Formats: sequence, C-alpha cells, structure tokens
Amino acid sequence: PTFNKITPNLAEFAFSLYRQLAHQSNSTNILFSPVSIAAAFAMLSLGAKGDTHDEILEGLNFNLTEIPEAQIHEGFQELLRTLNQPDSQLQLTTGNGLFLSEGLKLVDKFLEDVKKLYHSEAFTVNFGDTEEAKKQINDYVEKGTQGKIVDLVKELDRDTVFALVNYIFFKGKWERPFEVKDTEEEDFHVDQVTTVKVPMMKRLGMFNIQHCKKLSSWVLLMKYLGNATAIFFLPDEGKLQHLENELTHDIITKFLENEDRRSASLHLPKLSITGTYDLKSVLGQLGITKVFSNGADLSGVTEEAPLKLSKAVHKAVLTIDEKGTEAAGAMFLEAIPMSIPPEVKFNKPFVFLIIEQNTKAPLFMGRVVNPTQK
Repeated sequence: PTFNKITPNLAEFAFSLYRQLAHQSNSTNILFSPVSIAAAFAMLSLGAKGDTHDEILEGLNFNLTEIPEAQIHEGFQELLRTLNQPDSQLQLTTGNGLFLSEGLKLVDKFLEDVKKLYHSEAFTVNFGDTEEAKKQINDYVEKGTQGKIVDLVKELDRDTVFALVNYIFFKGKWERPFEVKDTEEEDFHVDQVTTVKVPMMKRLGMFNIQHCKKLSSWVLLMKYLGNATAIFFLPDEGKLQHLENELTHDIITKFLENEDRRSASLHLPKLSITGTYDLKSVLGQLGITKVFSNGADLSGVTEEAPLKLSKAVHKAVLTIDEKGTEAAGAMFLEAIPMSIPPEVKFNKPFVFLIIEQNTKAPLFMGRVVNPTQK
C-alpha cells in the first residue's frame, strides 16, 4: 500500500533533507524527524490547497502525477493506524497543535480539512500579549514532553498571526539487553585532537551485525524489545562520508530483510540527544518556502484576515540507556565470549536512524559526535 510507496518516500523526504543539512554545520549533534514532521507538515496540504498542496508536498520527493491525493493522505490514514496498535512492546509518541488568535472569523476549508480522522486541535488564544502566548504554546509540548523539553519558542513577536508546534519524544527499550552493571567507561575519539569520556555500555554476543560494502561500514540492526527497527552505522577508519552518503531506500531495505548472527564483543555508548531545530534552515532551502513567509495566502482556517504560518517549529528528544526489565528481562546466554571479528567498540562518531517495523519510516534520524556540545 504505502509501505511499498509512501514509506520509501518517507525514508526519502527525510533523506533529501540531510544531503543539504550537513552544509550547515559539522560537529552538530543532529536529530531530525522524517515521520513526525511530514505527519505534521503534510497534514497541512490536506486543507491548505492552491500552490502549497504542491510545494509543501512535492518537495518531499512527491510529484502528484503517478501519485494523487489518495494513496498519499490515505497513506498517513493507514500509517497512523497501522503503526499504532496495542502491545507490551513500546511507545514512540508525538503530537502537533495550532494556537491561533482570538478575534477573527474562522471557517474550515483548511482547518476542518485537517480534521478528517486526524482531528487537529484548533484554538484561538490572544497574540496581543506575547507573554502568555509564548507559554501557552510552549506548554503543550509539556503534556507530551511530560518532563523532556518544552521551549519550542521563548520569543514571540506581536506580528505572528499564529504558529505551529510539535512534540516527538521516546524512552529507549531493546531486545539485546546490554549489561546494566558492566559499563566500562572508556574514551571517545572525534577527528584527531580529542579524548571524550563517553559512557560505555557492553556485552558480547552473536549480535545482529553483517558488515556491508557499498558504503564502507559496520551496521548493527539491534532490534528493540518489540517492533522498533534500529539502524546504526559505524565507518571503517575515521572515513565518514560514504555510508551516510550513498543511501536510497532500497539500500537498508536489503539489510532489513536478513537474520544474520555474528560472534563478537559488542561495545556501544550510553547517551541522550536533543536534536531541535527550526523548520527553516533546510525547509525553505530544500523547497518548502512560501506558506510561513509573508508572500502567499495561507488562509483556509477563516475568511477575514491574510494568514500565514508564524513559527512552525518541530521537536525532538531521544534517550539511550537500560530500560525493559518486565518479568523476563534477561540476557539469556551471558557466559559465551565467542568472537571471530569482534570488539565493535563505539568509541567513534557514528550516525543512525530508527525506523519502525509497523510502518517502516525513520521517525528519529540523527547522529552522535561531540557529546559536550549543548
């Protein structure tokens, strides 16, 4: 359906972002969201029609030619249900939210045209006072954040018609339970002049790694204690640009269709990464330009005042650690130090992306380089 058409597209909109995203910085602990962004910025072309329905959609590798409104919006319609199903396996939650202003004449052409099944939440507080406006927006990303991060804005202007926010978050769980006590604090290397004291987890095992070639790296599909599809990517010798470079969907599709075991001493690192960014640097650079700016009717919610999209701003906060001990939280074989080409220590800057076995789209897409940078 979409897990053959719209998911690959989802693994691409995101990818057609990073291939521009590195031109910004370098040491940048990145983390962007392919899923919870498109499923927060594509829901707009639902109601928002005209030129936007193209621009804020086609850029995402789409082309309303051999792929019409159907299978696309129907994509997420499936994509939300057929991802979100009851299981003692995890949670990878997130939400949107549009806090408008009080005193207009709202309609529905684009607002109620975003209601459908994925009923939005359209409000109208007052943007006169920017003090309770920049808090009344920041705290929605507090209900879902529950404690994560909230400041998706701290500065608001009295020229903002209304904006859009999001709040993706996640607690880490996994099938391969690394030791909770056997954590050898070792050092981490960057380019050449560094010695970063990164937390170091470890446990040996016949783990899911089956080293690739046409990119130059050691993957590691460490499945999580349920349906989360983890994909890492450690290079060969401080040679980073290739494994992250050559990457159309088909690539890891092949890696994901395999059950290979390998005798080795795995050694990965403990950490947490807040990959927050304004949806602009690359959005209105890659393609998504108009809507938010002050040069094209982004009306549809009402029929009274020339509307735009103020500060569309997405979220992100991922954690790495040791959570999953429900009654049978075991590392069964913990006495076999078997190993052919082992000691896959993660004392090197890598890059990854965690898909989803249910829908199969890279919801969290980032890396981990210089820890200390904040």
